[PDB]
Amino acid sequence: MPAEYRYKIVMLGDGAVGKTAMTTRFTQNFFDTDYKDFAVKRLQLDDINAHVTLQIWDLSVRQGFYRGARGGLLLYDVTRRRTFINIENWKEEAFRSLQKEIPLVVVANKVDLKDSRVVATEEGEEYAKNNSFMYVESSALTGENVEEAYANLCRIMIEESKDISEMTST
Ligand SMILES: Nc1nc2c(ncn2[C@@H]2O[C@H](COP(=O)(O)OP(=O)(O)OP(O)(O)=S)[C@@H](O)[C@H]2O)c(=O)[nH]1
Ligand SMILES: [Mg+2]
Repeated sequence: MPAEYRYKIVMLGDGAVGKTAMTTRFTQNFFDTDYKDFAVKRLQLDDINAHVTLQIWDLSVRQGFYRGARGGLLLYDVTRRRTFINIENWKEEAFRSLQKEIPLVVVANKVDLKDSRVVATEEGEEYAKNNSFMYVESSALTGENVEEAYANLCRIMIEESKDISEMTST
């Protein structure tokens, strides 16, 4: 029997970066330009025999949005530089609301739009590296690395759960 884990996570980023489309791709495995507080996804991780149930929040209301979150995806649109400049503001808002740091994966979304991309891979890698965040290039449209981004976040939250278990068991 696998180990069981449950986490609330938050989708962060400016308007139209693809927060909803990424969540739809992850939970319902499709994409629709005309697709109209949280989604649920159950995910198995074979390498450690662990089962994760996720609450993926995507939206006073701000404080309830962040409360109880154990992780998040920090998205920007590689075709719009302003959305990349603002990811620091989203990180600060989350950490300030929670009054603590939570793991974040930096997600450079819409990488299928090669002809209109303005934020280079190395820029996102450097920001994530400066914050000890993982970095993922994703496309909700093609599905590229979408499941990987959530899976990597799950593994980090699991290792942090294990860290806390050991701290409480000295
Ligand atoms: N080409 C391409 N288009 C994408 C991708 N992800 C989202 N889009 C498109 O970009 C637009 C915005 O995506 P959306 O999911 O609504 O972002 P959002 O962050 O949820 O936007 P908001 O509701 O917070 S304002 C939509 O038209 C969607 O179809 C992607 O990976 N590749
Ligand atoms: Mg949305």
